[PDB]
Amino acid sequence: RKYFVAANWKCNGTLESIKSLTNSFNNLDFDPSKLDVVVFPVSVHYDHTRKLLQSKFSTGIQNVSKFGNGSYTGEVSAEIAKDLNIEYVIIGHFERRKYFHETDEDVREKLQASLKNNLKAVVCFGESLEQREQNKTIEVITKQVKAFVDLIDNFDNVILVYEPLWAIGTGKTATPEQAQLVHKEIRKIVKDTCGEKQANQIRILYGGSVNTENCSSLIQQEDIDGFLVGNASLKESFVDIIKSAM
Amino acid sequence: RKYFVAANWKCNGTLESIKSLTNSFNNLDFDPSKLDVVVFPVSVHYDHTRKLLQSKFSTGIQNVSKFGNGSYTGEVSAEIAKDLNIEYVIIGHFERRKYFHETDEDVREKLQASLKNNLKAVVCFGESLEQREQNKTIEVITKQVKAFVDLIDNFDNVILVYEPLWAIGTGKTATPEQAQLVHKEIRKIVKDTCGEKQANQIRILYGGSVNTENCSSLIQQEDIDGFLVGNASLKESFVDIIKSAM
Repeated sequence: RKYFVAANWKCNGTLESIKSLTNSFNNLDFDPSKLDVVVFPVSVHYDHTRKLLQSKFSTGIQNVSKFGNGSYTGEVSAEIAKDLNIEYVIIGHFERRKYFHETDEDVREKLQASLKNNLKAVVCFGESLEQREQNKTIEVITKQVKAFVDLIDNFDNVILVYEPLWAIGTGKTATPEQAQLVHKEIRKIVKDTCGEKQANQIRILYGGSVNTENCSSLIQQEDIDGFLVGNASLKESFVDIIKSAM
Repeated sequence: RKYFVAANWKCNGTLESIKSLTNSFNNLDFDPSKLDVVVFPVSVHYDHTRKLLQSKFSTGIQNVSKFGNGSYTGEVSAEIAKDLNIEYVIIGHFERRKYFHETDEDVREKLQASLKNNLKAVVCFGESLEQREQNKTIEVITKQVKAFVDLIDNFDNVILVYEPLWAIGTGKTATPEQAQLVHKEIRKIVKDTCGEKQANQIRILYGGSVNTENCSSLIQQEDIDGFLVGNASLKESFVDIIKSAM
């Protein structure tokens, strides 16, 4: 399957810092028909970023509404995103589940809205440190995936992201062994509930303190198809992470 | 006085599990001149642990011999510990008094040997459930402390640990009120036998099923200066217990 590398800039950037960063990104020579590279800038930065980035790079937004067009002040609907030809959306990111009270119900409704409007979605899930120490990792992960897996119709348009909460922006990356185990179990869940062909074509990425030093060993794992990169994507060295996947 | 938090790994660990654990511990940003944090790995794990742990963490061993260098197969003398620059030693832990037949006499001789070799010691004592139900708590505790208190010359180098036997690894922690009462009586014993200045500078920790949920309320007590943590110290969440003391 095609490897996938996503840059989640989260809530960072200025018009100038983005110009400098996109410049470095554009210098990397890579074939978009062999590797997917998506950049997710802040909403108000979308037009600026899409313009500066070369067409080989795909772009998207960090969140989308579970509602349609209407009286929902502050939200961006899937219909609006499609009108702008925004290709991807991130759904269920830990930070939205944590600081904001997004639940599995919100995740499934947002995915349904996205697929309905032909948007490609990057869906995140993962267990907290407390759940891991209680050995509930697989139980929690299974519940989270089952909350929306039946909605997936085209397995090339939905990308799964295993995000252990304890590894997000902390510097404590999951070891290749740890991640591989979880990814293998996730694909088995998909295989058994959706089908083997489907399971083998869906990308399952790892997210959580991925950097230029550990990316190579992680992507080498049989069931890790790429990554969702946070803080490391705000640096010019991010290009080396992309290189590890080509 | 400076709070003190001790991680007693007891008889647990593998080279790999220690690498993962020390990694999480190293991520906690804390000032060692404001808080003492000591880790006690198994003897054969000492070098490995000392190397992996950052210098902000102090280390020690779980037991020391009451004899000096010589024909005592299986023992580690205080002289040997000092040669290795091992900073702390635990003395009189319930498990050594119980499974092994260490008595108050052994506790005092081991402390004398430790202080003689400039080692800092964490001395444990506490009453059994049977003694508590007979209302002999203070009587038993007083006898145990009096067995070695005259040997203390530097009150910053000896740390006392009130370990109610019924609270060790059982999950039944002493309530803040219970512990506070006992700690207050212990400090009064020291005050009256050694002096007020001495009594006010010596750390008296509580040990017995301390976890991330109850640590805050315990450390808040006026005479509880920290803890000796067992099972909860084998988990990455141990960092939250350290946080409660900073």
